[PDB]
Amino acid sequence: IVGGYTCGANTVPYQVSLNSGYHFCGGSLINSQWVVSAAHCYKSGIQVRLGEDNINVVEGNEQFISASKSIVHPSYNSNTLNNDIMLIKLKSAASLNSRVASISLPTSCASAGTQCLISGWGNTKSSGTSYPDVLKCLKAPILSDSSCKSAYPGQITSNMFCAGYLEGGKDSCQGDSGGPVVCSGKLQGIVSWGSGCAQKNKPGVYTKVCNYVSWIKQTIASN
Ligand SMILES: O=C(C1CCN(c2ccncc2)CC1)N1CCN(S(=O)(=O)c2ccc3cc(Cl)ccc3c2)CC1
Ligand SMILES: [Ca+2]
Repeated sequence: IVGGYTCGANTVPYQVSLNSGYHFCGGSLINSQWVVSAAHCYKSGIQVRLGEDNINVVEGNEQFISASKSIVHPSYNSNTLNNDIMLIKLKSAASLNSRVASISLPTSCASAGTQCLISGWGNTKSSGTSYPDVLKCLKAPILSDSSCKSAYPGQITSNMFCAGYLEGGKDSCQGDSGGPVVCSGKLQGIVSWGSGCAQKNKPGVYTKVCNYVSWIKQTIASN
């Protein structure tokens, strides 16, 4: 997260760190056995790390659970990043408590102007490299589809939305991918992509989770 702030330990209890020997993507715990992340975060041998703050120190509230099954969206297109969503079933159920909790799926789509909380252990530099060991947070409003489509001509589909600042300075970044974009307690987006981090007029693009609730529910119910 660029231009964000330190969230604080376990203040984003649904945030998960997808680990394959190291943190590579974020995710959101949607229930005790399921994590939602970006399909572009797909990897084999994903160990889901819950209750994380400092990803390099065992602080005592972590739950490291290996994935049993990964389900990338049937229409995920790695070229356009359309349908950039993936479900990860945990081998064993996460013990949900105050530091590790699920985030609610949206009942409706969030709109432009909606303020959201984006979190991740991604790069904090817009021009440079610095990865935080502790979870970073960023408050960013969902931008209007017009601003989004104008920033990314012909690249924004109905399953995407821009969130952030057109002035740049604040944005998701590498390593934040798959992370949650929660607005008013509901997971409305998944850190999907951007042309860079915190670039002027190039807001981050997120997977519009509200378009996948049916798929998410149906998938979970049958796996
Ligand atoms: O521009 C890109 C891709 C982004 C996706 N992209 C297309 C191409 C055509 N249509 C849709 C998307 C192809 C190029 N990247 C540069 C930025 N990097 S990044 O700095 O690692 C990164 C990763 C995830 C991000 C997520 C957000 Cl929400 C904002 C910035 C982000 C920046 C990722 C690849
Ligand atoms: Ca830790």
